[PDB]
Amino acid sequence: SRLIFEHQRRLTPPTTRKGTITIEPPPQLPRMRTEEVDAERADYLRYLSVVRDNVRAHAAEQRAALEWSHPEPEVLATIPGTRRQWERDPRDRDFLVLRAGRHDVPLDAALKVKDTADEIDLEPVAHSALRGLLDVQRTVRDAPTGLDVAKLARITVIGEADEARAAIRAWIAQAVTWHDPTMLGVALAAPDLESGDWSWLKWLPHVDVPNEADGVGPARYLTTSTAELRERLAPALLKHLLVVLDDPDADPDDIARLTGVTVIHRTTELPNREQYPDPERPILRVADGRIERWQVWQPCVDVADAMSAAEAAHIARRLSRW
Amino acid sequence: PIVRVAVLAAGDDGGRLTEMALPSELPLREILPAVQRIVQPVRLSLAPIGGAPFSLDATLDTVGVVDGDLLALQAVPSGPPAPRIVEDIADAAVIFSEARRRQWGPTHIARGAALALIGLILVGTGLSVAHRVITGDLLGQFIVSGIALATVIAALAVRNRSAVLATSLAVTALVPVAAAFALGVPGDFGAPNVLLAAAGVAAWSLISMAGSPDDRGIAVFTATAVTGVGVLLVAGAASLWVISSDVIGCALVLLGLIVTVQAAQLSAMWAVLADLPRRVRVSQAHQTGVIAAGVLLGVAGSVALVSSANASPWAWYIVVAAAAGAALRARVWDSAACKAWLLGHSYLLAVALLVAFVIGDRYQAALWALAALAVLVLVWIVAALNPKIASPDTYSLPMRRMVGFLATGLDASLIPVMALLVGLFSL
Amino acid sequence: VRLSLAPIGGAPFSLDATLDTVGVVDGDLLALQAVPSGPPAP
Repeated sequence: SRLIFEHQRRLTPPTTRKGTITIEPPPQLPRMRTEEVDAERADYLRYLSVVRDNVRAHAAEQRAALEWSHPEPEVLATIPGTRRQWERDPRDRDFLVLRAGRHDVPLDAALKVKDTADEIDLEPVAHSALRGLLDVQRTVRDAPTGLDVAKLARITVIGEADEARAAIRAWIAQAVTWHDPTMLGVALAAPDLESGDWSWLKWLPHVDVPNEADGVGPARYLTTSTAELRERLAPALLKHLLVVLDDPDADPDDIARLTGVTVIHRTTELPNREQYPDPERPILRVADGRIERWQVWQPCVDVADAMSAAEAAHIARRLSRW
Repeated sequence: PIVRVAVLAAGDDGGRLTEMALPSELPLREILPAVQRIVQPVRLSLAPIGGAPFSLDATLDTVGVVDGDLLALQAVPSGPPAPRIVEDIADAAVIFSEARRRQWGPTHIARGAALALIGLILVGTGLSVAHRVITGDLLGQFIVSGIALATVIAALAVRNRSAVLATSLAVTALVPVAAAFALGVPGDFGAPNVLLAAAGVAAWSLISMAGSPDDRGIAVFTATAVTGVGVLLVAGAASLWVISSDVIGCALVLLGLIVTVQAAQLSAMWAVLADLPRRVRVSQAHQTGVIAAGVLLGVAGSVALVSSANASPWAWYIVVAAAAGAALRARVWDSAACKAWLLGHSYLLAVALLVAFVIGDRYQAALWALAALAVLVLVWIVAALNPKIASPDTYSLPMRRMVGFLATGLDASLIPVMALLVGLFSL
Repeated sequence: VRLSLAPIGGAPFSLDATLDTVGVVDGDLLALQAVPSGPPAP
């Protein structure tokens, strides 16, 4: 059946010099010929212009890196066949991170203004230009980012039919392709599984347990009943696990409260005054194209992604050769 | 339900062209992996040559593949272009303006000098002739010949150094040259002078058409050459034998339609297959010019028959008939410029009559002449809105046929009329 | 008629050889179209 795969060396992704650039403070308005300060304003701005084109270069690095390891949910079709498929190992700075969308990232470079703000009276034009630099530029524009599932331990979903699912169908694919399936194992339990819904998530040698037959598929965890999927992983309770559900009702969070199973379910109601959304156990309403985290409304993704079953199934089959 | 198509993959080196036959009624996302292995971090897809990539969900039936078309292997369209963002309005002027090709450079000066020169020659000539036609003094003919000779040399002097200025400098050399010979034994702007000039440009042209190392300046030479030769004979025979009260044009419009109707053969008359592309265009350039010789001739006398007052009711139909004949003789010509040339014959002739009456102080047919242009303009528009009356496909076959006997039934049916105006058989 | 299996974009299978000799891996696309009474179209 399945051909074999080897463990190469992962191609070195483009670097990211995480420097901490230090800007020098402006002048202090002596209060002296006009042509004197006019000679210094033209001497500061001419300095910020060489630093504005220097701190704008750093950004194009992160956006080169972050995009190098989370391409749009169509490039990941050509990932499995080629020699860089399961490149990620458990020590990369991008380990167990799931591309959910793209929005404004905070530009990990420091941008320190090492100075002494005492008796403020700074030259006006030479001061306003500094702040303008520090706000617009300390954030990368639209950049592929997403969930750090390694320490999240709970997912909740709120939305309509063909959209609350497509988001899981969207990033659970990017979840597994970027690992050797020996390292992560998903768990699916859905009443409407085999109608163009989760059914296609069968073919995969990620959808395999150790040493099971089930007739046709390796594990075929794809079922309808929740207690059905769940106890078929009673031994599995360090490989990581994603128990998921498509049931609006029927009791999520019945297993935990672990060290590697992040649970998921879909609902239809939102809480009213939910107490302090943790850095864990988030709530993520899914609007037309947004993934709004429940907070107090914190968009947290400015344009989401959706993995249609047609380009979805085609992901499984190609990964079923190896 | 298989269909036979041929894909084209050229990204690596040159290109690889194979064909195949493929199972229709499927999302193309299923068959893409197969072709990727035959011919060969981005995604790919299929597209007809000349169109946009096809969706990965449609089928080769609903996206309209005919069994045997040539598809290409292009990429999924794009993503966002990732707009830059700069806050200091100062540098917002230097950054977003580079994308212009603005640099002064020592090539905006090359085009600079030559363009200045061609102006100097032209007004240098026209001054002297204006010093020669409205008043009279031959010092111009000194200066005419002076500049006329000079440009003659310069084109022959950079034939192998610029390869574009040369052919440009030749075409402008014939304006003063035609001016020079036209000044021997003046007359009243003279009877036989127009004989001397038609020799000059027909001389100067023929020397340079063969002198062109490439295309880009061939058609203008060819057309004016035949135009010079053409006017020479009907001017020469007009210089001694015939007095020809009005029948100069009767020779012209005859000679005109003759050149237009006999056009394909004349082009051939100027005639490893590696240098096929160079030979095919020159052939086309030859045809597109030769036809202009026809139209410009076709009006050349036609502007003189109905020119003055007291003309013939047979003279009025002697020009109109020609126009339609040439206008309906276009549907046989393939290229674009070939079509336009003969198509606008009536247009060019229309304005000729207008100025004629305004310069002839008529203020009667002038207005009509302006009303004879709109009718021609109006039909142009309705030809443009709906590609229906312009497209002969939504017609009838005998209509396509009737226009044939309509065509050859009139473009030649004026030589009997021709015998009337001159009264060639009234003798 | 004679219908048989075929990888997409290739000539159909040979009827008396197992798929494991032609090299069918678990997860291919095979088509039930007719059999060539002639050449395998290289």
